[PDB]
Amino acid sequence: RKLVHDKELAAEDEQVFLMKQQSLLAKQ
Amino acid sequence: GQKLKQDGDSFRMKLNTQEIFDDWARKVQQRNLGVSGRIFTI
Amino acid sequence: TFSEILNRVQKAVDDLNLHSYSNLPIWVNKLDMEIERILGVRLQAGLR
Repeated sequence: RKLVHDKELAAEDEQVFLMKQQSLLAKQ
Repeated sequence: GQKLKQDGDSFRMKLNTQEIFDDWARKVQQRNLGVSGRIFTI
Repeated sequence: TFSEILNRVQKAVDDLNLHSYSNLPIWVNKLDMEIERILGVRLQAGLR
């Protein structure tokens, strides 16, 4: 039972977050 | 003083600023600006 | 001198870990790999 290493919490890129909020606005 | 009254009267009617205000207010009626909407825009 | 620079990055990563940033195992794992690479090529040229 080692230190089982956590998943790398990644900062989202500005293009993929802007296409996500483009999808969020386009669903609104 | 005839010529001073004539030329300053012509310069005075050149210095009326009513047309700039009326073209300005015409331009903002032609814009017709609305604030409201989603406060981020993409 | 090697012990000095690793003590400098030891107090630097203590200053990092006081400030509470994300993803410290990944980043200091990458940098520990980089210092392991540099110490490998230094030990290689030193044995030469």
